[PDB]
Amino acid sequence: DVLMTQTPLSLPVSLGDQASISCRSSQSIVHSNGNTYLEWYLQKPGQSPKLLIYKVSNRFSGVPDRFSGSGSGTDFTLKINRVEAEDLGIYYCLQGSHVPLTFGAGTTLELKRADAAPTVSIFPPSSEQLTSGGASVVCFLNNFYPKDINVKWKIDGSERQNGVLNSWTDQDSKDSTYSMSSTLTLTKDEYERHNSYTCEATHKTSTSPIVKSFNR
Amino acid sequence: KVQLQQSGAELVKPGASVKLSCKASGYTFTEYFIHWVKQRSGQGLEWIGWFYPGSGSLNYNGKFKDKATFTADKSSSTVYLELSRLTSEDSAVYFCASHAYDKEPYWGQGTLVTVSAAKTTPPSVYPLAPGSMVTLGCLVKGYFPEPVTVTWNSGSLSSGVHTFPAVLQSDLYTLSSSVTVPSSTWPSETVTCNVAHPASSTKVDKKIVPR
Ligand SMILES: CCCCC[C@H](O)/C=C/[C@@H]1[C@@H](C/C=C\CCCC(=O)O)[C@H](Cl)C[C@H]1O
Repeated sequence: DVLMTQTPLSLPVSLGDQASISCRSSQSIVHSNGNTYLEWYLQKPGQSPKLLIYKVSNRFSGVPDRFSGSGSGTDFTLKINRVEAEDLGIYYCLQGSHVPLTFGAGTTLELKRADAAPTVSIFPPSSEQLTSGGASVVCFLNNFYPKDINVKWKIDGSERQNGVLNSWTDQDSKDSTYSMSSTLTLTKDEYERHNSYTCEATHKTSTSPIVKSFNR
Repeated sequence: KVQLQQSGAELVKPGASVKLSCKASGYTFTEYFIHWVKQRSGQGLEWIGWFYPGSGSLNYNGKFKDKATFTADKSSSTVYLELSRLTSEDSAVYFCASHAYDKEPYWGQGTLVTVSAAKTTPPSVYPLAPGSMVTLGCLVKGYFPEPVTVTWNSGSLSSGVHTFPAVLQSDLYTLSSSVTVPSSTWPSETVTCNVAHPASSTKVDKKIVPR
């Protein structure tokens, strides 16, 4: 199959910036009929992808003229002349010249802001959940930037992997940060047989993790 | 105007099949291609195949040959995607797209497919109280289906709130919501999470009290 390689994976931009993003195909995508079916899409959360550019360089009807596409052969580029807030989202390229049709993996345009360490908070199981026989330990890693982050759970000094579920917010509309929630679920029995519970946040803003803990 | 109307969200039992529809208008039905595209939550776009109602011609991405079947009903300008023997990996949004040969495509709004054996179940809501600012939370566990609506203090507390996307575990959804307030406001004032679940027609409150 034709491999579509998009770069960069993510692009932080400020409003008014020039943006340029690239799509390279693993082989030529000139169709036998002479056309190059290369398209660019912008997708926002919860919406269908919206067509921006078709046949390499043609703007789809209604698309702002700040968007432009170019390229030839295996080498394609989408440019935005002065980014606006509605341009933030994920951009995909698509080749329609050789079946199976194939998409790039996406380039995320996100809003740039100052790097920020997460605010980390840990919560032991509620007595209500315990009475019901369950035990969830919740860790919030809030308002950090950039979006990449890692969480590690420790029970009595030992790393725990099973029973951990994570969830991430989209970039915050007001402060441009990201947040993450991590939940460690246990049976009530196992939870009462240990003492210290620890969630560790590793983020680029520091060399050492931010560590939060409690004891039963 | 070219328009594609896709069928509503589907809740599908594991192992069962489901048939999604895309109903077209605004053009000569037999002269446009229909494509289907899959998108798993938080992931990229995958092409499933193309179908040309005007001849019955089709092509599947080999990755989907044992999973997807295209058919059409010309008498209603509808094309169908049937997905067989659903697994967790089949949970996704499915888009249809239509175009004439050498012309730009029009996309439908997508159909969400969720695989679970669960029946309608209201959430259990648990307070998250800590062991200049303070962070509180609510854990919303074991409900089906999506969505729930979480508010704090009946909506009067909206800033500093993060409600996280739900995750499906053992066929039921769990999510958490955090709120951050000045320490001068809690516990001296009431902070309550409210959780509405339309499918079960329930709404419950949980006041956050110190441990
Ligand atoms: C989600 C995909 C949307 C469509 C992508 C692109 O716009 C379509 C490209 C088409 C190309 C690929 C699509 C279908 C193959 C049909 C071959 C046939 O006519 O037998 C054909 Cl060759 C012409 C061109 O219009």
